[PDB]
Amino acid sequence: GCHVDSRVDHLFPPSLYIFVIGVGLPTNCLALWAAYRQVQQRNELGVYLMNLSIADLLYICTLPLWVDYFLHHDNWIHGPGSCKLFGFIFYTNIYISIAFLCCISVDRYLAVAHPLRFARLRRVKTAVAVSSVVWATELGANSAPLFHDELFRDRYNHTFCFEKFPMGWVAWMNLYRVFVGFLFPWALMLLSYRGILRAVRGSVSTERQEKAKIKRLALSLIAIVLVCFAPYHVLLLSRSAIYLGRPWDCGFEERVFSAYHSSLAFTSLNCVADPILYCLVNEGARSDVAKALHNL
Repeated sequence: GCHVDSRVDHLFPPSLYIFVIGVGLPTNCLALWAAYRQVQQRNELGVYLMNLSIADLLYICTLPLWVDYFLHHDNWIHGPGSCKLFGFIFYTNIYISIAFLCCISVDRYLAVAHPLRFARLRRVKTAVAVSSVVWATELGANSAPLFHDELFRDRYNHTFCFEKFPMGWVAWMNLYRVFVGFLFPWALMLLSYRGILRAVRGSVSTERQEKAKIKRLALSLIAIVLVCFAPYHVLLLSRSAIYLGRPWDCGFEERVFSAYHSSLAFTSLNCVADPILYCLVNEGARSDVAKALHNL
């Protein structure tokens, strides 16, 4: 194909992943503990929180190898099977996370906007069922690359993993990624939080300060998801709109490593955003975490 390189590609993703590991590992562990406490209190939300934490923790444990993958100018010296498993986890966990945020959002809409109703949908058993369904659907829909070539070895000092420059099947995989793993779940998240705010408007028992607080929190959730995941999918839709565009007439070296890899690294910040946004800002979850740290 056409060779590409970037100098900053070497630097920024590794340090960003070091911060992601060193911060999001203990924070996601603590969020998992708080989620388990919520599950023990017959709460339908903790089980989703449990999956989210889990979906991030696996991702975190995948990251070290990509660190070695990056600081070596894209040189994989750890094998094909490791490439398959670790690339699958790395590229699929972010969509699993987006799906679980959507599930949390819908649960909140059903609880706040429509109380006194849909009690069957707000059980722990139904939450386990939908968690199994989302894990199956996400792991099976994104298992397309597992049945194709693992890596590529272009001899410009590169050795690749779950990506080939240029890039058939990966194009439509990218289109599905962008449209039905980002825009659809994000549309549901936005619509449900708009519903929550409209329901909160008419709350007599809620004073004005708390409505503003809820609005700031909901907007922060939507905005942080968008800012973390939008650059990667924008570049991915642009690159997949040119591989199904002018075919085999593509010079995208000025925008391959820099754009793509900086943006994947920047997508990894969602794994540290979720523990802070869904556990550490709430008072009760912090009380539970303080109880956990009192023991140790």
